[PDB]
Amino acid sequence: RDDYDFLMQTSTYYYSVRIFPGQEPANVWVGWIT
Amino acid sequence: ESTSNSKNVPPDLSICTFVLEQSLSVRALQEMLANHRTLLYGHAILLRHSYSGMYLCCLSTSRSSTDKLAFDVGLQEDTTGEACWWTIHPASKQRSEGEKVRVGDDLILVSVSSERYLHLSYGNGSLHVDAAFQQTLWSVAPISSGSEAAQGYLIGGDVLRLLHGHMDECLTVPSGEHGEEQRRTVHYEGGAVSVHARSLWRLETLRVAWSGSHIR
Amino acid sequence: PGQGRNNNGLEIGCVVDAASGLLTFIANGKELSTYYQVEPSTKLFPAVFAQATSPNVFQFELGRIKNVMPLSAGLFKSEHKNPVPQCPPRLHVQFLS
Amino acid sequence: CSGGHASNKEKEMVTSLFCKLGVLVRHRISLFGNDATSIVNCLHILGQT
Amino acid sequence: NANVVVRLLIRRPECFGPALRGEGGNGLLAAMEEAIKIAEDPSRDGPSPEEDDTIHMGNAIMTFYSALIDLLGRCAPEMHLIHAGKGEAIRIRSILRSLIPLGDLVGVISIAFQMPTIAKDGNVVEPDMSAGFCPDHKAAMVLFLDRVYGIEVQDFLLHLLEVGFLPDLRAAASLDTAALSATDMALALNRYLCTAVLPLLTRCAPLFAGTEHHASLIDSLLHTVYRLSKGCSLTKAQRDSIEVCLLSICGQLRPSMMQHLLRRLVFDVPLLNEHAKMPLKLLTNHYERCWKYYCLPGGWGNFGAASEEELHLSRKLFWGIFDALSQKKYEQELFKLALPCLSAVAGALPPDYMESNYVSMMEKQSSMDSEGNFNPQPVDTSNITIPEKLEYFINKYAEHSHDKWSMDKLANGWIYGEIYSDSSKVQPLMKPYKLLSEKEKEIYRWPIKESLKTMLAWGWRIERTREGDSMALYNGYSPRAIDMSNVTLSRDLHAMAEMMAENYHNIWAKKKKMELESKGGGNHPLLVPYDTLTAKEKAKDREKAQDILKFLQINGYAVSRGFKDLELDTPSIEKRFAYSFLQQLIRYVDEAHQYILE
Repeated sequence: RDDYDFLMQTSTYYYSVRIFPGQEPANVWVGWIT
Repeated sequence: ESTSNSKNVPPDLSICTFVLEQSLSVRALQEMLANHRTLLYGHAILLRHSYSGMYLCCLSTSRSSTDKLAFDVGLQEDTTGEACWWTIHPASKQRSEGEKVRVGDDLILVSVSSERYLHLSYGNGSLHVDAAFQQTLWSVAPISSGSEAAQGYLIGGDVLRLLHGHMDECLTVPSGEHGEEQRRTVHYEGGAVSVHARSLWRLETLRVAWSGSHIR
Repeated sequence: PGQGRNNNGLEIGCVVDAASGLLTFIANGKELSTYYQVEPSTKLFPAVFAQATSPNVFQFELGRIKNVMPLSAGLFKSEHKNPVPQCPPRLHVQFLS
Repeated sequence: CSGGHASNKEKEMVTSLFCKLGVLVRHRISLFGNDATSIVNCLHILGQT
Repeated sequence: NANVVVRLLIRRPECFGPALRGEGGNGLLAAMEEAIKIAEDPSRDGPSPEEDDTIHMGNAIMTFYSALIDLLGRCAPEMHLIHAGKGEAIRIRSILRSLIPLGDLVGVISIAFQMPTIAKDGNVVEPDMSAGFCPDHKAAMVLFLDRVYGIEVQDFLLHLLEVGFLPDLRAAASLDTAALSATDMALALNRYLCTAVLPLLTRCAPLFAGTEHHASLIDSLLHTVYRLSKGCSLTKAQRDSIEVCLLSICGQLRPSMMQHLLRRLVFDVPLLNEHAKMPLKLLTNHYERCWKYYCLPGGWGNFGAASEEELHLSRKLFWGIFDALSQKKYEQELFKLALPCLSAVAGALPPDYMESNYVSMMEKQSSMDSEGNFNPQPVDTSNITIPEKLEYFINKYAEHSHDKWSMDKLANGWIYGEIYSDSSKVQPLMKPYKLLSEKEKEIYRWPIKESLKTMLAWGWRIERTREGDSMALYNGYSPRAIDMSNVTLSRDLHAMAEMMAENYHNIWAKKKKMELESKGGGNHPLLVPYDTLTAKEKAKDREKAQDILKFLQINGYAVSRGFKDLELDTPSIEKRFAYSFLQQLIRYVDEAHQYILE
């Protein structure tokens, strides 16, 4: 279980991308842009 | 609505009443679709529901009460089209087309739109009503006539208030305490209750026919 | 792992540290070597680029992992301290046109 | 301008066919029964090409 | 006289029979169901100890409901009055439309017939039609559908087609043999499908415009009309009617779907027999209706342009037909037809069409034969052996088959046990494919090996991509099932998959023709060629092609075509259609000049 102090004090965020089975991963780019 | 056990269960004759609004000939109905009268057999009648203001019509829809050929009978807002129009026909030989209908006659009604009889269906355990190809004898019973009514006098089936004390009091049941057992009591009250809906009473006579008559 | 992904489609987690600027990536539960160090006050938009060779292309699962704060908590100030992932109607997918 | 370049050799065969059809029609109107109209129309339309 | 008959027939609902009376009746589709069982029950169809002494009550109930509805469809108002807005006509049609449900009409059209059977003796065992379901019993259905309900929308049209007509238009294809050409089944079904069905499709011809996305049934109705149109017992009026229906249908569709029909035509038309006249009109009118498609490089704005395969087919068709007429014999009507045909094919073909050196290899000679009309020749596969480097893929698709297998038993409910009892539904095999024995591996190995030798027969260059080499290098139960929810194949590769699935259908047809030899004959309704089947019946070819060639790429092997192009002389200005046409014309006129000089 995540510590409810580290979770309350952290500034680290998350998202996940599921490339669908059958879609070519060689044609998919994931990350951040400005 | 059952009206045979009135001695034990009063009938709700406020939603059972209809007004004979129009009585046109078949041809006249045809032209007026294309573009105080005494009823005669063979005419087309328009029936308006007194409570709702709507018109009896063939719904062009079936409840599937074991009959694939029948249509449901209901009420419709508009008067346009041939769905709201019914034709009255003689039931026995003593009457004939063109002859004026009597107050004590049995009638068969055929919808103009569907050419189906107004049918009493014994199909299910409950008794249904629909537009089918089997005829049912309907007896038109007079309730009231607007022309013969007098303004300011009590007639049958009137919603009224019982002003008891000094035009101030109203015979009223308690308010909405959310308990019907506590609302099932009767008292006198005044003030703003005279414009509320819990001080309103319906006077229903012990008759089925001529139940909208002058109270004596 | 190579070739066979039909176990489950590739899960590429994107982890951002809004206090140090370190941009890490985790693919199928393993951290990748590539990382970025953005400048202070940089506004980063979660983005995915894809050429569609499938009826369904990809997805934007907005969940969480161990010891990491969900995306809605950084996107929305009201939900800053909510550890429960959310997708409020204001967050919608855009495309370059 | 959409295309359709007939080669110089293709035009060579077109001209040769025109000349040779003329040689065919030379003084054989009766032998070609009532179709000499067809030959002269062919010579008209291909001479125009 | 109809507005009186309908009004009199509804007041007494006892005239509609015990099933359409209204109360307790099962309807009309369900009345077409007890009668088609009485015709087989001898205790309820006879006097219980031909029609004169033995009245068939299976043939007597469904002939009653085929005349009641034929009257109820003939009492329908003519539709110009409905167009003008006649109130009584609309009311009568609405009463007639409410009496008989549309689904109770579509099902009866969809009821299958009983076909004659050929025996070991060689005689046709034809069931009695004075006792069983008649083709004229389905003809009143088509009249009611046209006069009362009407066919006014494309989706209901091809729905009714797919569910009721194709199953009936493919039952006359098996009757197109020599012995079955003169059966009363033939004489009645040809009458029905040429007087009710095809004329209805002629009237509903304009509703065939926007149906590109349905391609498998409009490329099958064309075949089930064209190849049946070669029948011998077909009458003059019936042949004229089917000709009219065929060009009416082909006059609406987009040029792309008329590809299988053109492939069928380009081998039968060059024979220039008596039958070839109506294919000649078909091809002509097609090439005038859609000529920019083949001539103009861009073609029609919405329809597009050719795919160079129709373009090469048109060239070979034009040249074969021209040579054939060059070697034919004089006949006025034959040339009066064929001259516009050639003048249209040449005018629709690009005058500079580049004759590709890659002439189509392995051009089919299998199914387009005349006698027997089915000659399956899949290319020899035993002559080529699967390499042992592909044995790893054989094993991988063996586990893949075992996993489809396993998901099926997790669906079914097979329970752990030590014995294989089909009655108790117990089978020891929930073990993984590793624990399977080689022979029960071979119920997977034989299909895989045959499938691979099928593609190897043509020389398909199967090449392992380096990702598969990586797979070789990567080298109380938690199952897992492969999830192919997004895999998609390309366009040319899908076209190649089409023809390899056509080969797997050719093998299927070959096996069922050997077992048809054991049956002693009798063409199965689904034994017609791959181009004649419809989408739903084209299901096993699709599933096999798709899973094998979508699993091949997900395992790494890259498959190519049989071989690579020999040569392409694109700079050659001597290879366009103009070059061949002009030298052929010049040679013929050089001859004609020689003759005229003599």
